[PDB]
Amino acid sequence: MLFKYIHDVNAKVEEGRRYLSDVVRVALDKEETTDPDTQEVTSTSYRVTAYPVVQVGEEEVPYIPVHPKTAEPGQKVTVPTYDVPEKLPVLVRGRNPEATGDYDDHIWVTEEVEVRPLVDEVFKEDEFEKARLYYENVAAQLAEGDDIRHYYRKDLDREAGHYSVSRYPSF
Amino acid sequence: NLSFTDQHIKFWKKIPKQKAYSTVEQYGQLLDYGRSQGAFVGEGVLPDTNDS
Repeated sequence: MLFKYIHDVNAKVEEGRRYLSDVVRVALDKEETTDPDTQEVTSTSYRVTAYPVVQVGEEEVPYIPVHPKTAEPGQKVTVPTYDVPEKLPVLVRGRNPEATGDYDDHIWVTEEVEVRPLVDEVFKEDEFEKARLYYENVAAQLAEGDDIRHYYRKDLDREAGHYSVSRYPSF
Repeated sequence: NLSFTDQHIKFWKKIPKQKAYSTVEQYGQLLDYGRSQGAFVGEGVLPDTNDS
């Protein structure tokens, strides 16, 4: 994990189906494929991902002050660690199969749903600058205060201006 | 009179005088306009927040 960004989303984002946690993690990582015999690598790729994460522990890190503050030579602060969960709850409207009257017919039920990544992109061994730009754009768009909305990549797209192929239904 | 007079007192007569209303007097001051972050942003990008 070359880069790591922990962002705090607001209540409106936290209520979305894809965002079922109060903290979103954005990271860039490098992957390799090696032959089974030895460490002979065959290819290298960069992956950019965003995940809803949960707290699983704490760790000791150095303290980094900001301009209106001053720090001791060896001051340290504690920060939480995060890990990808498996299922997160959500409340939906439902009905009581064993209701007895008009006051306990409508209820709210809790259902657990599968967690999926928000972003998952793969870049080749070259074009590390493109992966870095994508990571920075995702982080900035999260910092804008809304959901992640833009996913368009020019490399993975159909040719524009090809009328004999774009006339088919897509709606 | 072989000693000094009131004409030899200089600093006490130049300092401005103000009225005090208690044994503790408070005042506020502005020290800075914001931390120097860098005001150069991209096209269509939201600038960062600053505090004085």
